[PDB]
Amino acid sequence: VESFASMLRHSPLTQMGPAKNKLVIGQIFHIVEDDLYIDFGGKFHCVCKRPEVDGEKYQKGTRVRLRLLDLELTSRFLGATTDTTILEADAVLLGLQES
Amino acid sequence: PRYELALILKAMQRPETAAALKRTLEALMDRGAVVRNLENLGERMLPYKISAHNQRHSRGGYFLVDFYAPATTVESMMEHLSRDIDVIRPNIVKHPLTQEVKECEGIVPVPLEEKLYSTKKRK
Amino acid sequence: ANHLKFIARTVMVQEGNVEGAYRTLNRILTMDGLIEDIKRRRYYEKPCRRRQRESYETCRRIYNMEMARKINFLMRKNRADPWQGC
Amino acid sequence: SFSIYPPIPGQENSLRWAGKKFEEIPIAHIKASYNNTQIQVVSAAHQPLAHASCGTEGFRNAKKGTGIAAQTAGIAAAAKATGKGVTHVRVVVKGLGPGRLSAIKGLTMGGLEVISITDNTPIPHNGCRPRKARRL
Amino acid sequence: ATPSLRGRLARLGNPRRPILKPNKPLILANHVGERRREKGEATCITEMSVMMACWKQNEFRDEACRKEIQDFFDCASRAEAARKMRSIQENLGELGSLPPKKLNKLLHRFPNKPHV
RNA sequence: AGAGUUAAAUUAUAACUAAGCUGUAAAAAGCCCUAGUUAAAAUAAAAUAACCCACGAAAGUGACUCUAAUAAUCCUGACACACGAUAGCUAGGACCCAAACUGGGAUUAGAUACCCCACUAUGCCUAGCCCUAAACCCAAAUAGUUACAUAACAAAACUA
Ligand SMILES: [Mg+2]
Ligand SMILES: [Mg+2]
Ligand SMILES: [Mg+2]
Ligand SMILES: [Mg+2]
Ligand SMILES: [Mg+2]
Ligand SMILES: [Mg+2]
Ligand SMILES: [Mg+2]
Ligand SMILES: [Mg+2]
Ligand SMILES: [Mg+2]
Ligand SMILES: [Mg+2]
Ligand SMILES: [Mg+2]
Ligand SMILES: [Mg+2]
Ligand SMILES: [Mg+2]
Ligand SMILES: [Mg+2]
Ligand SMILES: [Mg+2]
Ligand SMILES: [Mg+2]
Ligand SMILES: [Mg+2]
Ligand SMILES: [Mg+2]
Ligand SMILES: [Mg+2]
Ligand SMILES: [Mg+2]
Ligand SMILES: [Mg+2]
Ligand SMILES: [Mg+2]
Ligand SMILES: [Mg+2]
Ligand SMILES: [Mg+2]
Ligand SMILES: [Mg+2]
Ligand SMILES: [Mg+2]
Ligand SMILES: [Mg+2]
Ligand SMILES: [Mg+2]
Ligand SMILES: [Mg+2]
Ligand SMILES: [Mg+2]
Ligand SMILES: [Mg+2]
Ligand SMILES: [Mg+2]
Ligand SMILES: [Mg+2]
Ligand SMILES: [Mg+2]
Ligand SMILES: [Mg+2]
Repeated sequence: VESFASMLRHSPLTQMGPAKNKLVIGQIFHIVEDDLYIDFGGKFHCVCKRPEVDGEKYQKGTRVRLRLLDLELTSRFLGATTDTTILEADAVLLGLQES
Repeated sequence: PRYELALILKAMQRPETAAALKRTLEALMDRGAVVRNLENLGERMLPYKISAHNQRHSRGGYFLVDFYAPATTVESMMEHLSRDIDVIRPNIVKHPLTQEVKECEGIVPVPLEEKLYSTKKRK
Repeated sequence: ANHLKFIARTVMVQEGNVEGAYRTLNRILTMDGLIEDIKRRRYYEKPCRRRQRESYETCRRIYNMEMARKINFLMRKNRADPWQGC
Repeated sequence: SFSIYPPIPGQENSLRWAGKKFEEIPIAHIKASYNNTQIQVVSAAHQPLAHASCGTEGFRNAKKGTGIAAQTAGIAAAAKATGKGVTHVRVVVKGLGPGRLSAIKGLTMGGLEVISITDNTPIPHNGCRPRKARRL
Repeated sequence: ATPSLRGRLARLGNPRRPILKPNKPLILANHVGERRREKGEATCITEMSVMMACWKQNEFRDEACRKEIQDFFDCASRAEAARKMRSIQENLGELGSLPPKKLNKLLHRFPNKPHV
């Protein structure tokens, strides 16, 4: 049997460490016209805008390259008890699942 | 070095200049001062025009005198400098190099302040 | 008055358009806070009545700063919504 | 890098208007007070060539406040000045009042050519105390 | 950056003495301030003045100067159409931000929490 | 707390120049020994920095420089001791500007007010008093805890 702590210690999400400027692989599970909703698998999906190069190449099911900025978007604001969640993470688009 | 003397002097020719400096450091060495160094910063056109000894000056020579002196003294030298006919403005500052450099470790980031207002379910 | 003249607060109009250059100078003074100071200093304002100003200004600046930030943070989610009419 | 505004008093800058140095170009003092405006156009040599006031232009106690009046004074001022043959003017506005802009425009529209605006408005570094505020 | 609120407010803990005395509690509100309607100036004043001078010199014969007059009406039409255009212009907003309706919905979607 | 110093502005007072200048919602009175410009001491007050939050027991303290200098191996404590904003009082200086009072001018039914214009005690220094404030952060000092817990509102609740 594996102890949970072990599963944690050896996971990729742990191995990655700090979120900033990480190079990640992600997948497009939903599309609105300019906006592509990308699960890179972390917790929350990020959002992207379809680039000018090869517009029609990015579709639902497509895989993508991401530069992960922040694992999720949050801050505390004036006179707030708890901080405020966007329920998304911040990422940038590089290229599409360059293979 | 302990004290620093910013001499703004009436712009003259070389001999007269030499005279002025010489007698200045003489006065200091008489009040008990140990002179380290003399730094001529040039003759500049002053940032603004300075009126002293019934003469309104545009330009001036700039000098820096580092020296050690006893506490009691500084007043005396200031007086004898103010009296002087060719000093276009005197001053004496604690020499910059006594003041320590305490390392900026950097910016200690200030977090938003919480628990200002009570928790109230208002509206 | 002891300083050399015409170096301070001086714009020189380019391509002969005056109105533009005046707008420019105005933007200078108002950027540095001099207009608010002239206007402040037409009459007097007593020390107490001044700290009140200061504090109201600074509170208000804090509020507007924060609210600005919050707005520009929630900006993303202005995007047209995916899940509509679920 | 074109038109850096503040030309230095050193001679490193050669730019001529009517073949004159920037030091030699006429200074038009504009004074904009809440109830008044007055322009005085003076030589680089400080010999007054033109004077126009909102009152000297025949407006009266209130109405002389307005920007209308300002441009009005500006025109005739630049008339008197043009009479003595000044092409170009570096302007300085003193005070902050209604007829700032209006009068400056008034010099141009009045056929007088403007190079520079500089604002000398007295700004106390906390010298003399102002008169008390009003309602109280 | 936002001005430090640490030690500013009068509170039981604080060893310092007060800096800010807020009139209204410092909390981000949910809604946002409604747009501020801008006021007008006197329109056309220039051409008005020029045409005045003209009649003064010309003893008020309107036939003597067509130019000042036609330019005057040019300004009047520019003014009226500027008013019509600033009436339909309400899509203006901030020109690069969003109208205060949008901000207010959006702000109700991620409200600020005082309580709990 | 001393001692020394002045950048901006302002004022005397001259040189020119124009007849106005000031002043409000609008005016009037007021001043033309006025106004703009160019010069320029004293006195007074210390833009920006400060979106900082330091120093003092508090009052208070933010132009510059130097001298002196910020009690207590640190619990509480008076009717005792020493201080204590402004205003005020006594004597002597200072007087740019402000300004109770007062005199003009408007406004008004009236206007002993709000607006305008002058000008004074007074703000300034040196020495001596007076000892009051919404002297309020209306929240005592010194150690603690975030357990228990919402009269209301405000700056959340409590031990010793
Ligand atoms: Mg609340
Ligand atoms: Mg001068
Ligand atoms: Mg400020
Ligand atoms: Mg100040
Ligand atoms: Mg009262
Ligand atoms: Mg303290
Ligand atoms: Mg206090
Ligand atoms: Mg309140
Ligand atoms: Mg003393
Ligand atoms: Mg001076
Ligand atoms: Mg003067
Ligand atoms: Mg004067
Ligand atoms: Mg008015
Ligand atoms: Mg009269
Ligand atoms: Mg400030
Ligand atoms: Mg403070
Ligand atoms: Mg101590
Ligand atoms: Mg004790
Ligand atoms: Mg007292
Ligand atoms: Mg007193
Ligand atoms: Mg007096
Ligand atoms: Mg005097
Ligand atoms: Mg007076
Ligand atoms: Mg009366
Ligand atoms: Mg009545
Ligand atoms: Mg009223
Ligand atoms: Mg007087
Ligand atoms: Mg005092
Ligand atoms: Mg107090
Ligand atoms: Mg209070
Ligand atoms: Mg009490
Ligand atoms: Mg006690
Ligand atoms: Mg104690
Ligand atoms: Mg407890
Ligand atoms: Mg209730």
